[PDB]
Amino acid sequence: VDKRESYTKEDLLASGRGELFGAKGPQLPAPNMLMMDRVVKMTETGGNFDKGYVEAELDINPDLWFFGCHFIGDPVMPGCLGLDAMWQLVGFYLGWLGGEGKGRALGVGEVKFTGQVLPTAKKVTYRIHFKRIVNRRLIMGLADGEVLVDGRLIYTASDLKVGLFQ
Amino acid sequence: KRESYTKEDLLASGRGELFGAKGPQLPAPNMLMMDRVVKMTETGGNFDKGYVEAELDINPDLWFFGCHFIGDPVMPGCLGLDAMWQLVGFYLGWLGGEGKGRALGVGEVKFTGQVLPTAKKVTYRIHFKRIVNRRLIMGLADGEVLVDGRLIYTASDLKVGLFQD
Amino acid sequence: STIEERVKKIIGEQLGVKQEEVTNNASFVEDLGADSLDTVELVMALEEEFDTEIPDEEAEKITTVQAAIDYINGHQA
Amino acid sequence: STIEERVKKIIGEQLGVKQEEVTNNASFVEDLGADSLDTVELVMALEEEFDTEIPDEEAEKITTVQAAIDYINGHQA
Ligand SMILES: *C(CCCCCCC)CS(O)(O)CCCNC(=O)CCNC(=O)[C@H](O)C(C)(C)COP(*)(=O)O
Ligand SMILES: *[C@@H](CCCCCCC)CS(O)(O)CCCNC(=O)CCNC(=O)[C@H](O)C(C)(C)COP(*)(=O)O
Repeated sequence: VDKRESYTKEDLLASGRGELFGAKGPQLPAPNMLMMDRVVKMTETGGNFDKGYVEAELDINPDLWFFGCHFIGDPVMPGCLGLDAMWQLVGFYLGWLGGEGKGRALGVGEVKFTGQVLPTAKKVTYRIHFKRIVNRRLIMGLADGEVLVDGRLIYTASDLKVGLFQ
Repeated sequence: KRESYTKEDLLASGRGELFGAKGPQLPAPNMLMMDRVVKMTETGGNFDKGYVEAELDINPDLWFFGCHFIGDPVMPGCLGLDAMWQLVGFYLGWLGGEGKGRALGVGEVKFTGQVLPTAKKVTYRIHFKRIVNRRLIMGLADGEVLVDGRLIYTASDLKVGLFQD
Repeated sequence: STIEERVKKIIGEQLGVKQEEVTNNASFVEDLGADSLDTVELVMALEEEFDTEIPDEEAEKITTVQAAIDYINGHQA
Repeated sequence: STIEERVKKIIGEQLGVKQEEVTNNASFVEDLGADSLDTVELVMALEEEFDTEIPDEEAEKITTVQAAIDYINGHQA
C-alpha cells in the first residue's frame, strides 16, 4: 500500500468497501459504526513513544444517529463509540503499514471518561500513540489513545490492542 | 420490586417510564444492547455484593452486522462493552438511585472470541464489587460476555455513575 | 514519609496539581477544581494508600486537604 | 533453575491451563489450547517478567515449553 499521510471521508468509505488498501488489507466499519470523518495525520515515528502516531476527527452534528437514542431527552455521544474509534484507528494503522487480514479489537487496559461530547460540540479529535507493533502469525498493534472535544481532553485509554487475522 | 425485565420494560426504561421520573434511563434502540434482564439480586455474584444477568438474541438482521464489516459480519466488541455499562447503570437505578447514567470507565477488557450472526444468544453477567452513594452514585463491577454458553469477553472494574444536573 | 505528605501526594496526582497547590486549607472542589467523580476517586485512593475503609457518610465530609489528613491521622494514624 | 519453573508458571497463567499440563515438550498450539493471540501475549509476558526484548521472528519459533525455557536460559546467562 502506497502510504499517504491523511485520508478523506471518501477514502474511509472506500476502506469500508475493501477498496483502499487492497482486498487483503483490513476494512474499516461502514456507517453507522464508522466513528471518524477523516484521518488528518499518520506517521511511522512520532507520538509519545516515537513509535507511531495517528490523529483523526469526527464532526459533531445534532443529527448524528446516536444522539437520538442515547439518551432520549439527554443526548450524549456513547463512550463505547469513542473507544471503537480508537480501535478502528489502530486497525487502520496496521493496514496502512501494509498488514493484511481482518481487523479485530482484542482489548484495552484502563479507560477513563472524564468529560462528555454534547451535540453542540464542533469536533471530536482522536489521538493514537503507538507503543508496539508485533508482526507474527497474528499482526498486533499496541497503543495509548486520547479523545478530545474542541481541544479539551475527555477520554483516555491505555494499551488498546487490535489485531489483523487470517 | 421485580427481579427480571422484559423487552417492553427495557423500552419503557429508555423513555424514563420504568423507575422514577428521576431514575436513570437506558439507551433506546439502536444503542440498547439487551433484549431482557433475566436475573437481578442484591447479593450473589462472585463478590456476593450483587449480580445481574441479561441476554441479547442474535439475528443476522441486527443493524451492526451489515456495516461491521461489509462482507465479514461480527458484533462490535464496543457494543458488548456498552451492554455491560448499561447493566451496571440499570442496577443502580434498580436500587432506587437517582440521576442520569454515565459510563466512567473500565480497568481491563479482553476479547478472546467473537459473536457471528449464526450465534443464537449472548449472555451478559455482571458481578458487583462496590456501590458508592455520594453526590455521584458510583457502581464498580466485573463483567463477562458469553455466546451460546462460551465465555468470550471479560471486563474488570466497569465503572458507571448516576449524576445530577 | 509522614501521613501529611502521602495524603498530599495522592491529592496532587488525583486532581492534577503539584504540591505547592495542595495547601492544608485547600478545598478540593472550590480551590482545586474537583468534580463529583474526582472526589469519589480521591477518597477511594486514600482508602487504598492507607489500607482503611471509609464509609460514604464519612467520605462525604472529606472536602479539604486538612480534613483528609485529620481523618487518616484519626483512623488510626 | 528458577528459570524453568518460572517459565512454566507464566505459560500456565497465559494459556490458562493447569500446572499438570505444562510438560517440557508440550506444544502451545497443538497440546495446550493456544491461538494466535495467546501466543503473542505469551511471548510478551515472558519479555515483561524477565526483562528481555526479542524480535517477532525470534518468536514464532518458540512453539513449545522446552523452546521457551531453552531460549530464555541463553539470554539470562
Ligand atoms: C450512555 C451509556 C451509559 C450507560 C448508563 C446506563 C444507565 C441507565 C452514555 S455514556 O456513558 O456512554 C457518556 C459518554 C462517557 N461518559 C461521560 O460522558 C461522563 C464522563 N464524566 C463526567 O462528565 C463527569 O465525571 C461527571 C459530570 C459525571 C461528574 O459528575 P459530578 O460532578 O456530579
Ligand atoms: C469491529 C470493530 C474493530 C475495528 C478494528 C479493525 C479496523 C480495521 C468489531 S470487533 O473487532 O470488536 C469484534 C470484537 C470481538 N473480538 C474478536 O472477534 C477477536 C477476539 N479474538 C479472537 O477471536 C482470537 O484472538 C482469534 C481466534 C481471532 C485469534 O486469531 P489467530 O489464531 O490467528
